[PDB]
Amino acid sequence: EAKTTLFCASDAKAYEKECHNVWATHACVPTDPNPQEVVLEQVTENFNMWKNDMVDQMQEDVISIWDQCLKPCVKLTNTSTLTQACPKVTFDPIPIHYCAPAGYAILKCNNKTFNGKGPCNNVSTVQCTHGIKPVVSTQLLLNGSLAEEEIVIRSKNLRDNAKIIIVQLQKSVEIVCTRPNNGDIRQAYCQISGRNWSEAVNQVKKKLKEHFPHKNISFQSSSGGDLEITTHSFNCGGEFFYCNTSGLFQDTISNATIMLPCRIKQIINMWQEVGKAIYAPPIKGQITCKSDITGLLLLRDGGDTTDNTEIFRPSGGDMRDNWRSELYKYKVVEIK
Ligand SMILES: *[C@@H]1O[C@H](CO)[C@@H](O[C@@H]2O[C@H](CO)[C@@H](O[C@@H]3O[C@H](CO[C@H]4O[C@H](CO)[C@@H](O)[C@H](O)[C@@H]4O)[C@@H](O)[C@H](O[C@H]4O[C@H](CO)[C@@H](O)[C@H](O)[C@@H]4O)[C@@H]3O)[C@H](O)[C@H]2NC(C)=O)[C@H](O)[C@H]1NC(C)=O
Ligand SMILES: *[C@@H]1O[C@H](CO)[C@@H](O)[C@H](O)[C@H]1NC(C)=O
Ligand SMILES: *[C@@H]1O[C@H](CO)[C@@H](O)[C@H](O)[C@H]1NC(C)=O
Ligand SMILES: *[C@@H]1O[C@H](CO)[C@@H](O)[C@H](O)[C@H]1NC(C)=O
Ligand SMILES: *[C@@H]1O[C@H](CO)[C@@H](O)[C@H](O)[C@H]1NC(C)=O
Ligand SMILES: *[C@@H]1O[C@H](CO)[C@@H](O)[C@H](O)[C@H]1NC(C)=O
Repeated sequence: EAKTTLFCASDAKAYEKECHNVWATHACVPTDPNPQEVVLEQVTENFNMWKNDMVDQMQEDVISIWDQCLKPCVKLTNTSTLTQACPKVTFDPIPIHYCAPAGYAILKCNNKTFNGKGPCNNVSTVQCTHGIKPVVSTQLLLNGSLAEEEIVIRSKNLRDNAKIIIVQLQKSVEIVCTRPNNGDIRQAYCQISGRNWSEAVNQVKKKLKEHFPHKNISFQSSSGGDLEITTHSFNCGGEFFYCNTSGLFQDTISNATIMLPCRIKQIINMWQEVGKAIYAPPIKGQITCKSDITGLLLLRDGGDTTDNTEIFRPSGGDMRDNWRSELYKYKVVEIK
């Protein structure tokens, strides 16, 4: 159980102008062409997704990616003002693998319902993690991995309402967000199957109810905070989308097609550090991301629930939680 400096590996192509590729060609080595996995027999190891230095390293790398790929024109902090060249770039996240250096291995939990904190009974050793897209978002976790058997609820302590709940879905729900070619260059929309979304919500609700027996599970919109957190926010092709999810986080959801209104914003509250980053107006043309919703970030309301209802609202903002949603099954160990 030691802290070491992981290295990254990817399939980035040197000819590719896409920024994640450009960053990874310099920062990472090539993906392991022949990866070996060794099942450890009759072995139990403790994992803690909430105290895992792998998360802090990924955070540093995504910050480094965004420093190259999403350079704001103006960056404001309470101690600083920066004005700089801010060219548009080609942006589409690629998978990144995190790898143990010599004298260290990465243990991988293979229990398919492991909650991320406690003993794992089916462990194997790997050199590198599977490829993980560094997708930055709030509310909905996009383009990540699915739970194999059932929905998994992950929290440092479910009884602490202040702690984020990471939900991992078993079945993904598609979301297509589009700023059409064109009147209002900042208006966009997402389309999602209400049938599929509603089924996901119902399954997540049933899993939550197992931890709050005799309580009715309600989903509601965020109580307040920055727009990054009160909307589903993500970057699509270099543009910052803010998508209203009032249609999603409700107790009555239609089985028809749901349309979410979105805005593209130039002024964003940064996740990397406290401050504002100001970007140039959106590129021309159709901007579209079709993504798989593979998880949720939820916060449960605190206080006496007079109604016998537990209320859950979408949340996010600390992108370490995004990385935890993928790194929960891994831990770095010193071989000897
Ligand atoms: C979640 O994950 C999904 C994928 O799993 C992401 O969706 C992908 O988004 C990328 C880019 O945003 C898509 O790739 C782009 O596709 C464009 C069209 O591709 C079709 O048409 C071309 C041309 O005929 C075919 O060759 C191709 O096979 C497809 O049939 C391309 O035009 C793009 O390439 C262009 O720009 C690049 C920039 O580097 C240039 O190098 C190229 O020369 C070219 O000009 C690009 O390849 C991809 O298709 C999407 N996948 C799916 C399944 O939709 C989501 O964006 C992601 N969500 C988030 C939030 O990150
Ligand atoms: C800037 O903000 C941080 C916390 O966000 C605070 O600790 C620091 O004192 C602030 N500095 C100034 C000059 O306001
Ligand atoms: C995986 O570990 C969890 C947590 O103890 C346990 O409930 C479950 O039975 C385990 N699954 C298997 C297949 O051993
Ligand atoms: C729901 O998901 C299934 C597969 O996951 C897909 O075939 C179907 O088209 C989706 N429903 C809608 C309305 O898009
Ligand atoms: C989302 O849209 C609903 C209905 O138009 C509105 O009441 C709510 O204030 C919006 N939320 C955000 C964060 O835009
Ligand atoms: C969708 O919901 C309506 C009622 O709101 C119902 O009549 C219809 O059968 C449902 N469709 C499916 C495929 O479940």
